[PDB]
Amino acid sequence: FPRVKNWEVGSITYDTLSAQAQQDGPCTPRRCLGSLVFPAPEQLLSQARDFINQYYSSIKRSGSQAHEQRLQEVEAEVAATGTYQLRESELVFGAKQAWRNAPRCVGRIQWGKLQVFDARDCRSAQEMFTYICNHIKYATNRGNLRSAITVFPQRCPGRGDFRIWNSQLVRYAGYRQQDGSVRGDPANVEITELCIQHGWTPGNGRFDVLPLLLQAPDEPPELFLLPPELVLEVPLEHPTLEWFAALGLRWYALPAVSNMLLEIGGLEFPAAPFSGWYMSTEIGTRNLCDPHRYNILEDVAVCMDLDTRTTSSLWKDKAAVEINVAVLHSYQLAKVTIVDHHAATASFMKHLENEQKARGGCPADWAWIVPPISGSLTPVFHQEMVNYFLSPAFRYQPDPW
Amino acid sequence: KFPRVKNWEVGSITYDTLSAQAQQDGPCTPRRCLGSLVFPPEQLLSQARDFINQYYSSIKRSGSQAHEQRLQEVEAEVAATGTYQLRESELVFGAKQAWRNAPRCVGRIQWGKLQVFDARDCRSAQEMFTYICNHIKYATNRGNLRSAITVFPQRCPGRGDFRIWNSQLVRYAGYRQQDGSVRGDPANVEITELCIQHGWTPGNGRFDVLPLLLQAPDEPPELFLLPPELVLEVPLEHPTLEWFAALGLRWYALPAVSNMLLEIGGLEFPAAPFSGWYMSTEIGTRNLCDPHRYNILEDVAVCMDLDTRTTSSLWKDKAAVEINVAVLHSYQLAKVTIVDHHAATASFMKHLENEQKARGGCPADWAWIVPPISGSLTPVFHQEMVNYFLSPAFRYQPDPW
Ligand code: HEM
Ligand code: HEM
Ligand SMILES: Cc1cc(N)nc(CCCN2CCC(F)(F)CC2)c1
Ligand SMILES: Cc1cc(N)nc(CCCN2CCC(F)(F)CC2)c1
Ligand SMILES: C[C@H](O)[C@H](O)[C@H]1CNc2nc(N)[nH]c(=O)c2N1
Ligand SMILES: C[C@H](O)[C@H](O)[C@H]1CNc2nc(N)[nH]c(=O)c2N1
Ligand SMILES: [Cl-]
Ligand SMILES: [Cl-]
Ligand SMILES: [Gd]
Ligand SMILES: [Gd]
Ligand SMILES: [Gd]
Ligand SMILES: [Zn+2]
Repeated sequence: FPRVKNWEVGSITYDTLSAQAQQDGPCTPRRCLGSLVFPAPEQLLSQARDFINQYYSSIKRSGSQAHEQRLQEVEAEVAATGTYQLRESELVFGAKQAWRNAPRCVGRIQWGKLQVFDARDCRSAQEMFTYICNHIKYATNRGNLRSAITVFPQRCPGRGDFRIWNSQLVRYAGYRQQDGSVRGDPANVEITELCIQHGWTPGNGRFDVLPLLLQAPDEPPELFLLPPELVLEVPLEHPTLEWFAALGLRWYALPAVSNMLLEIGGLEFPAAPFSGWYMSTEIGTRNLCDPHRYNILEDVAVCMDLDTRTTSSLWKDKAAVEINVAVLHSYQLAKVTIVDHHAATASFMKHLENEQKARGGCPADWAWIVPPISGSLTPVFHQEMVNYFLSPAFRYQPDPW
Repeated sequence: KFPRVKNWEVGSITYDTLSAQAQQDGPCTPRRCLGSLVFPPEQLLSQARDFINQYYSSIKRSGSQAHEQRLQEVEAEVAATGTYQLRESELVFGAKQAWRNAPRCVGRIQWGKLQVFDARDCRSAQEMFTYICNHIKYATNRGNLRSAITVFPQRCPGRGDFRIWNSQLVRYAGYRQQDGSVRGDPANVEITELCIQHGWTPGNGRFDVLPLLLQAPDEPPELFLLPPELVLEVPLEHPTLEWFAALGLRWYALPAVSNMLLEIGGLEFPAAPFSGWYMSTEIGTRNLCDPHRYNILEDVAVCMDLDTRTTSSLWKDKAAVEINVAVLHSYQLAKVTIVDHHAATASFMKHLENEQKARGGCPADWAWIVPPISGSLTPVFHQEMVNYFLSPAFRYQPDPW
């Protein structure tokens, strides 16, 4: 069992949970690939058997009558149909475990507080849209954000998948330009071209909210415009730099990942969007300052009168700190939930302590947990971590096009 | 079987073919990644053949007379004596290769410019001290720092080893109190207690340079006071915060690592101190701001009148940036070589590109190359990396007690 040290306090623990890691990751004793972003009834049964045992452990009925009955039931359903169906409470527990098991999420202190919307009876792309609008409405909640997931029908033999082609429910268009550049968010060029190709009349702003491309089984995707009043946004201003409002910057309130696959007990839900609330560095450091995103860093530094001709002036660091200040201030002013990287990493440390007690460890991807500014100023920098895959899980999947 | 490696800022793809050589298998398995953990008889001929083969390929002289001749002599020496001695140029070439192979070193663009002092004919702690003293004054060079390594005698069976008991040649004292807490550097409270225990009269200050504990084989160590005119230090002041000088902070000029074991061609040199120059985050972010180091962060924030009452004022980030500015400014005004983390990481990206052509890859430890502040503002953050062990190498080793 791996020995794990916290270097700020000196404390030492052993990750016994890691020995139960089912699926394999990309590293070998030859080489570590930790920094890479993207590294049969019999196997369905054993996956399902393990999830069911997990579920009956959580409700304190391990080995009970109801426990054996459900195993027997699942094997009989897989025999007669090649698949099986989750009970509603198994689905709720499975969605919470998937979040709990997500190594790259620093927000997991919250994992038990998750609203699960059961959309498995969903019948079309049009009904899919209504479920999604209600998800956004519930989760936004006028700025007091609530964590939620909506679960659409599972992958099953004989029919195609429900898919949300958008990587998030709320995304800004990215328009390739006259002179080869991008207007808007360069991360979203591909889906933007798909929306236009599928009938959308583009705008030409930098913060144009994209429509949804929704795929019902064995159907082309269908375009759905989001109602403007369902998309809460936050104009960005700085508490002391008044010229900052003149940049015209904005971000949206709700982070809602919609392109990941939810796997529970061998069943696969390729459409199961989920949302929480932002950590300020995602917006201020990554989305605004990444050279391949909005890339505003030098424009802000010039405005601040910083000496941008030498790196040793630390102009990049100084400009990025004020951009993050502006994000926090703007979301607090608008009364939209947001967490700063110090509060979030501090709460993640409590999660590791709760999880060491509860499960004997906790899967964590160090490079993703440590924030992209001020890393060693946060307690997670000084914490060794063990990264591995547990199921139930959120998995990546290829884009449907 | 050749890891695909992407850079996310540009979109470029490379393949690390060099990874196919990895010797000392690392800590990761397909089941769990341990990339974030700090510290995770005639086999000698195998590593000797391989190193000699390395040497001759690097001089474009493989498979030609001088190559075969050197192969037989190492055979004859190990057959007769059970070990072998390295030719001068081989020792020079191996020291540079060990630097070049260090996955945690961001400064390897400099790997080809290294001064090797051959101290293999040494005997006793008095000879070490004059060797170490020659290194220090050469490397310091009145602040125009020059990378250097001094190679003390190799290890042989039956007889003890040369060891420098200090982790660095310049370290500051750490003294406990009437209450456990430490005045000075808490990273060195152990070796401070050993220095006091071995006859040294401790100071009171927060920046007292410790004496050296040098150990010749099979003999107890001996304390050595370092010549004060040879320990070049830099008082810390800020360009515009006139009170920063009053905090009385200093750091020394020469980062000289004296606890790592140099290993070339199966031979092991437990005393081989190497040095270069500091990246400024090492001093200003880790040494001065780490909670378990000098921990000065809040004291600077109080002086800057920052609001330490809520983490979302980003007061830690602001004070950290200004501490780093003061380090760069102070070293520049003292005319002592230093490199900021933007300049350093940009040169490392160049080093990666050089090494892709020269060797088809580069072992790099992402969590150690990315700087501890402003990580995603530097290019290395957006570069996927592959970590693995090549030989020759610098390796960690147990404390000599
Ligand atoms: C409640 C507030 C939450 C916070 C503050 C938070 C925080 C974060 C952050 C900072 C990341 C890294 C994202 C990136 O750099 O792209 C992340 C990733 C992730 N989060 Fe959370 N999260 C929250 C809610 C949730 C919820 C409700 C779920 C699922 C039910 C979830 C599941 C995940 C997953 C699967 C990832 C991995 C994304 C990827 O690998 O690309 N999170 N989270
Ligand atoms: C000349 C300029 C140099 C710069 C800017 C530089 C920079 C760095 C930095 C920032 C680290 C991280 C260490 C830490 O965070 O504690 C490091 C590690 C390391 N460097 Fe370099 N270094 C330089 C010279 C050298 C030289 C001359 C050697 C050997 C001949 C070397 C070998 C190593 C090794 C073995 C490590 C790993 C240290 C450890 O694991 O604690 N470096 N370097
Ligand atoms: C729920 C949630 C909360 C939060 N605060 N932040 C996020 C950002 C996730 C971004 N992540 C990028 C890669 C991907 F697209 F593949 C999957 C999503 C999500
Ligand atoms: C050569 C060099 C250059 C540089 N710029 N910085 C360093 C810092 C290395 C610090 N490292 C700490 C852990 C250890 F003690 F084990 C070994 C030394 C070294
Ligand atoms: C290549 C590198 O792994 C990549 O840039 C990662 C690093 N860590 C990250 N961490 C988070 N939270 N989000 C990210 O997108 C990334 N990107
Ligand atoms: C636990 C974690 O691996 C540890 O704090 C590491 C992270 N990255 C680092 N990177 C460098 N350069 N130096 C360090 O000491 C560390 N510490
Ligand atoms: Cl985002
Ligand atoms: Cl140091
Ligand atoms: Gd102002
Ligand atoms: Gd402008
Ligand atoms: Gd004052
Ligand atoms: Zn690994």
